[PDB]
Amino acid sequence: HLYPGEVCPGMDIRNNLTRLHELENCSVIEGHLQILLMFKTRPEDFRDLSFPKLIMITDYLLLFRVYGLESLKDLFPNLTVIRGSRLFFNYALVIFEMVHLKELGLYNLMNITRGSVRIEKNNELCYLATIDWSRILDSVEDNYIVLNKDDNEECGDVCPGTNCPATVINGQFVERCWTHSHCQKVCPTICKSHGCTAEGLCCHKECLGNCSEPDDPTKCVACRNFYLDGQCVETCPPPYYHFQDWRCVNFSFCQDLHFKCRNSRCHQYVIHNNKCIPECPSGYTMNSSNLMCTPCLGPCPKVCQILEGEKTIDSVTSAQELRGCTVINGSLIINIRGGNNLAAELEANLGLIEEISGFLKIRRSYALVSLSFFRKLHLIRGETLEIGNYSFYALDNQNLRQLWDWSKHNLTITQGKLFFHYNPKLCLSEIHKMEEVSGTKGRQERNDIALKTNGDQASCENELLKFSFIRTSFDKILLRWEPYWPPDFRDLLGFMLFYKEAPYQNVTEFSWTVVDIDPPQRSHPGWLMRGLKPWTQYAIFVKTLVTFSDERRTYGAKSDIIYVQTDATNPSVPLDPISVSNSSSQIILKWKPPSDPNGNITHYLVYWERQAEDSELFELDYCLKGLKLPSRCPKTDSQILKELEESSFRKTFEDYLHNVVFVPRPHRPFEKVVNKESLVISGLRHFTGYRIELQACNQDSPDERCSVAAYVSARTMPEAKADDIVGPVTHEIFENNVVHLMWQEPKEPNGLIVLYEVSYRRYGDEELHLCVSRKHFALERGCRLRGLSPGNYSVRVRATSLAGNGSWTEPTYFYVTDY
Amino acid sequence: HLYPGEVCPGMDIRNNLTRLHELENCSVIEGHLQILLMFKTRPEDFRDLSFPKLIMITDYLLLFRVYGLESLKDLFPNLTVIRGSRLFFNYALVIFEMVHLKELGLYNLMNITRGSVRIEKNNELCYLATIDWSRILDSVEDNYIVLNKDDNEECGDVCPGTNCPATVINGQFVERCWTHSHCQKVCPTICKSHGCTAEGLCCHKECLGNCSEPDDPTKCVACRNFYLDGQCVETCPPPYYHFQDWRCVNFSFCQDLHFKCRNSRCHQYVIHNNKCIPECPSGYTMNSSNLMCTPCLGPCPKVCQILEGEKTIDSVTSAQELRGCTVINGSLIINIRGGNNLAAELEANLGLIEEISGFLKIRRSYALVSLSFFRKLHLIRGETLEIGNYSFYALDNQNLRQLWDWSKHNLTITQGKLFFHYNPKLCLSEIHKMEEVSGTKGRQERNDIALKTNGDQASCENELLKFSFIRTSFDKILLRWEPYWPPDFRDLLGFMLFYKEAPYQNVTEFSWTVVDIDPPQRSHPGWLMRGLKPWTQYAIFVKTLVTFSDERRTYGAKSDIIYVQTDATNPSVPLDPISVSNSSSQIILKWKPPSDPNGNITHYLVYWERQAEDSELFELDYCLKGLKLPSRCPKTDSQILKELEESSFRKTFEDYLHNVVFVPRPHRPFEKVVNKESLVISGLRHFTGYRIELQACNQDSPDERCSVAAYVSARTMPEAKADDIVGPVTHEIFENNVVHLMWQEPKEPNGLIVLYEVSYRRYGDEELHLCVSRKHFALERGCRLRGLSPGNYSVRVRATSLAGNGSWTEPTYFYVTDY
Amino acid sequence: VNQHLCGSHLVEALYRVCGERGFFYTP
Amino acid sequence: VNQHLCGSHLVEALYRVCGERGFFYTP
Amino acid sequence: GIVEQCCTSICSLYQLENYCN
Amino acid sequence: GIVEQCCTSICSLYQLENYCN
Repeated sequence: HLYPGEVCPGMDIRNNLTRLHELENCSVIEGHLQILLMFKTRPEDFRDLSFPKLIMITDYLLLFRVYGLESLKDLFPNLTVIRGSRLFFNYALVIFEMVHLKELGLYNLMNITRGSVRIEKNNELCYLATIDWSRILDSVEDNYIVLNKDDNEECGDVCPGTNCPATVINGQFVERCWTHSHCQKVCPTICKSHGCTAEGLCCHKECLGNCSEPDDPTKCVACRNFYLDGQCVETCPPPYYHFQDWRCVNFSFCQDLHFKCRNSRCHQYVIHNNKCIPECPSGYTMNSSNLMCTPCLGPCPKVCQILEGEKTIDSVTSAQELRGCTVINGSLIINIRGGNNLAAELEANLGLIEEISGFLKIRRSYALVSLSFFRKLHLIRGETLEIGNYSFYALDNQNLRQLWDWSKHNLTITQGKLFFHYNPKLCLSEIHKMEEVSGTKGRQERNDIALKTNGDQASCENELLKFSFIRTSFDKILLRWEPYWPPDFRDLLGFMLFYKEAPYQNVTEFSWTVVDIDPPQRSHPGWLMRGLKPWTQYAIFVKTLVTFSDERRTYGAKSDIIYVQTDATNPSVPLDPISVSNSSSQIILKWKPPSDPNGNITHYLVYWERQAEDSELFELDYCLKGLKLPSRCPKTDSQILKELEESSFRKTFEDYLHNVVFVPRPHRPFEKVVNKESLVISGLRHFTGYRIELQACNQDSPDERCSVAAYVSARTMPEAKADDIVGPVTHEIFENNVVHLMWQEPKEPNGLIVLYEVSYRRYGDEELHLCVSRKHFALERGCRLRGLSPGNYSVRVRATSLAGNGSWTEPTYFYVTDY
Repeated sequence: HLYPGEVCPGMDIRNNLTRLHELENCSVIEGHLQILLMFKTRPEDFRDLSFPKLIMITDYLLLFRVYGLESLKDLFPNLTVIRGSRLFFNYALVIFEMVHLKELGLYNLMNITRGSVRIEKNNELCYLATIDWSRILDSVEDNYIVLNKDDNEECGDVCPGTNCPATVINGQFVERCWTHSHCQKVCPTICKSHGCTAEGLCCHKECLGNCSEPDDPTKCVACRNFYLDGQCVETCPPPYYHFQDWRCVNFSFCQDLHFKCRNSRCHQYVIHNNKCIPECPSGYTMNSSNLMCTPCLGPCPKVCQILEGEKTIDSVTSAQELRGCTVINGSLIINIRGGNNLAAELEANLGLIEEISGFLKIRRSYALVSLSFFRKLHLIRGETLEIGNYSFYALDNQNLRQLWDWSKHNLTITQGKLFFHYNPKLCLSEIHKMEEVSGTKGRQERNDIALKTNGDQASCENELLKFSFIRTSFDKILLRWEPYWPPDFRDLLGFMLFYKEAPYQNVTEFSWTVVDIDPPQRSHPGWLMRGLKPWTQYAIFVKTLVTFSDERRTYGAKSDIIYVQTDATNPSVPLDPISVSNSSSQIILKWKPPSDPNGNITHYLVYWERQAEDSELFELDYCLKGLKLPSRCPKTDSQILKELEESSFRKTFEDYLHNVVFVPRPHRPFEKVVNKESLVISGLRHFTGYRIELQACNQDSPDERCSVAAYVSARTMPEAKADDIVGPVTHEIFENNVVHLMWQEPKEPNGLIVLYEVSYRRYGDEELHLCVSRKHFALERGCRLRGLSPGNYSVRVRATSLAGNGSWTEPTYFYVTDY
Repeated sequence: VNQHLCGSHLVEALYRVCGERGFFYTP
Repeated sequence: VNQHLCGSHLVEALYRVCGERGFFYTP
Repeated sequence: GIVEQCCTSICSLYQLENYCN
Repeated sequence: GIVEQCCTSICSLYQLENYCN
């Protein structure tokens, strides 16, 4: 059921297992557990030790260089909850340099309430890709798991498949198992956080992780909100006060703790807002008799004496030590060398402070984007200043964009100078607004706020250029914008025009093809584009190019990004057009959509035409030998400085000349295809070639705008009996035993007829064959024979076409005179 | 002859021609001439005015906005020499905004002793490309001629060609003419600078520009060194003193000038070293009676009181005002916005100064490469400091590489702090050496000398990497070098390896293909290259990649550039191998060297083999119909910062963990070609196709290392009478008038014989032809005839081969029996 | 009219403001 | 031996100098 | 200089007479 | 911290005993 045993506040284990045995009689850890610095150990030393009583840890679990430990499935076989009340460098579970360790084996951990997990430098660790952290951590992107065996090598992972559930992580499913014999337990989505039983039923609402019997507060292993007398409750009822955000205690416990802290060396506990907390917040003071902090009749802030007067903030746990502070008796150095935005936690812990006795310094915060998390920061006294008498030292902030919201936020800097350097995404406008609002306008000297380093990678020209005339055509775009001139017009070096295709709308500022334009003379500047890709939406905006100036704020001019789409045109020829002759009168067409649609393909055009048979074949005697009838980029870095220097030299010479000179005295069948990539043509002559003219054409009613067609040759299949000769064979015998054979030709054969075969044989003799070609057939009206021996003969007739050889006719009997 | 008239010291003309009339009576200008600010003028106003007396101008000529002046050929038709004693912004001839001007017309100018010419903003000016400045200016690259009609347009240039000499400027010759009617006068190279006469003869040794009679000091229009009494003298003889570096005067003239300056408002002239100079140099003081400056018995420097205590040096003329100074009572701002190195003239004018009362500032000197021109600069008092208490303010020097030579040079800075920023080619080593030598080590605070801006474009890692094992292969190079480790070994991100082909030896430092290498683990790091082009020399050097550190010097490690050449290999197949047959036994071959020699081509191989005649032709009856016999790239800027940040984050977490954990308790015929791309084949049979196997092979004695051959076939020219049948034709007549004709075949024909033709005709009858094929000829041994009518017949025989039609034989007579 | 005058524009500005009297040059 | 100890090398250095007595941790 | 008065700073009609007769 | 003594500065054998029992 619920937690038995004592509470065993968090402890530390070092150099031997002798002090590790004190975890046997407790199930909940009210603190942080660290097992670390274990060198004189062996793998057999751990198999004899196991702690199944442990259930959940309030703060975190840290493992650092514990030799001989291979898996945690025996040490902590019932751990399920890591609350993360106090973290270890914004990490709730750290596994660092765990040599001789192969797998985690924490097969009962379900939810980590707060924090993240960092696992690093374990050359023998596997089963890291076989675990789903999304089911446990709210923010899975905050994990940092590198330098293991799963990336430097290819160690095998064997999740039992014959049962481990598979879950998609990026785009594919894979089984989730803690070890080779422990599938990762997964609950149904209806059981969002309360957990499921063995058969998968949602537990009680006040339940978390796992439960014995569903829908029962008293049959759970981890109370989600609070624990009290073996029962999980929404809040502690009276007279019980919330304690450590995880359990409810009476007044006696808090009183005993407070008295013991007073009567010893500390967390002198008090009571406020129905909770026993160590120190009550600003404006309250604990009474003598009772422990409740009555509000004070005056402005008493909660001071936080910073040791050494200079505290470095680099992690969630380091920022948490300032929780509830209002007056900071020292200086803050904000330095998060991260890569993930910790703004939420920073605003949760900080932001309740009002004044800083010393200075504020923000250095190398790669992840910071805005200092708005200082919600209630107003005064910076600057009694202790950074070296060089500085009260706000911002340096090398890679992604800092805004300091505050000056429309609402107020600030006050008493003493000390400003400092800004290498904030590439922070613009000078914000810095000057801060100078004006704070009241430190006349305090900074030259080079205190750098100009060539701040905002160099931010597009904040704060001056608008408006396009006055934009025109679009087939493949070129004509642009025009209003002229711009700095106070010294010779400073204008021209314009930069940036264009890039934009399939979607939201496009960033500042690929991105660069073209230069000469400045105008003294007729808007304008520019004409060359060779655009038709039917495409582009992004256009003009950025000025002007000489740098050291004396003051530099200059500025740029145009807001616009979107323009070039028109449509004729599409390309359809790709891969093929034809198959499935039937004797049917042809099927297949083709692909054009590679360059150049718009929207509204329809297709298919054209049909018959090609007459080759008259050359009709005029050949194919009975001769040889009758094999056919069977059918950027810009150099030095160059730009070169033209800058040349222009500056010209300006300098002009200025010198003016100084020296002036002195101040005192038809074919077809059809229309509608969104079909294939076609079937009917009503075609058998075994006849057809040429297919195929067009992809994207405009029908307002005239066709579409290019040339694809030409292919398709020949229909031949009829089976087209070459079969119809009509009885007629034989004629003259006085001199001269035989002439007559028959009716196949008037509609597969294409044409080249020759005929006549085979005449006497009864019992050998078969004699004869060929009659087209010219012979026309001249003799069939077959003519000379000098026949007496007897009974059988004559067989067949035809030859382009398809092949025709069937023979029924033999006919005839006999000649013997004289 | 020499100069007549007065001397007319330089004057200025403005707003009208009224004051221009005073130039009529003088031939030499001892000063500067400026014609400028002329608006109320017309072209007809100048044709009536001309000044042919003018010869040579000492200082310079300046023209600025003189409306209505189209050509100078009338104003100054005898100007020949511009001495350039005093310049106008390092220019000896300036033509600026000369509107309404078409051509220069200065057809008598020959030599400009000192200075350069700048012509700019003349929209109507031509004939600028038709002038050779090299014949006049020692340093032609110092000219700045832009913004004219010759580049913005294509105005025609007509130099009289029928006489203007042509001279090459870059790679081509073109006529040189001042105007449409004045060719540029050119002297022979023997006349280097003394000028030539009309027919081209060298003038006197001390002549300049032009002369009347050669080899005569008294017949020259411009004395090269000095002028005296119509004679050029190498030096002024006594009692004449050199004056203005161009003429010799007596003591009376200098005395009168000195007295007049004393007795008026100045150039109080003195005499020193046989010269009448305005002010004598340091350590000398003029006496009362005589004008010679006796040396002083004490250290008296020549002070130069700078007005406003801050003088800006930007040009030769601005620096010339400090000529001869030793103590500067002010501050110097060196600011040359140029593009050409003026170090020589700065060292000539400056460099004699010893101390500077105020500060030294060098800003935006794009052309400066070394501050060594301050030859004798030792002390910088810094009484007056640049804002921010600075005594040496170096900023934005684009090409400054060396400050001084600390092996010999000494320096002293009394007060004031240093400052360095944006000197990309100046390394921190020089700055720190200056700090140590000057004695200002403990005077500068943080950010006074920037680290991320100085030397960022200079390879001065000042740490050596040595390659330990380099191996070469076919197309791969294996590299190895000694390992390198900074004090914090985690700071090493790996190495950059840069390689590029080096046809020549001298290659710059810092194309240049970039490849990354993972750092070694803790077996030298090494790296293996992939796919090099054979027989090519490459440049290899390794540059480290280390994390930036603000606290100390950044870091340093790099290897010197080495040169390695990959081995040779087999060459490629020769390109375009073409065979031409020019004779019946000769075939010529033409080819080019292979596109990839892969070494040095030492020889070539050509192979011959005949193609056998088609036996299919030998087995065909070609007398049948159908006898048509054949007649024979980089890396993303964000990504690199990303892995930098990731590595820094890992290091920071490790450091935090270590801080928290530990606590401080208290065979076939062939031949060999030798360097020939063509050859002739000898001894070939007529009509014998030859497969030409051609090899380009670059190794003969140490085994052939060369690739496959090229295949091409050619057929020889036909013989003369190969098809002609030899041997008499013999006829045989049998009892039944059967004629058999026999003849001897052409045993050696053009390839082979396909058929024979026999033509027999009776006397007065028609000619009858007959064909005899190969098989018929073999079977019947010629021609056999059946059933001949009586009469006298003539039989002609011919042969058919692959060449075509053979010659007929001599007709033979025979007669058949009549019965 | 009060505006920044540089180079050529300064030249015609000087030509408009004066030119009936001529530009001054010290003797 | 006096040299810069960082990262793991610090860990092996501590394990070499001591480990017969154990690392210190405040109670 | 005149440029330091006109191109950088602002020039009124009054002081431009200093450059004219 | 210990790292600020050893990684940045130089640590002698004497003071590493402060981190051991």
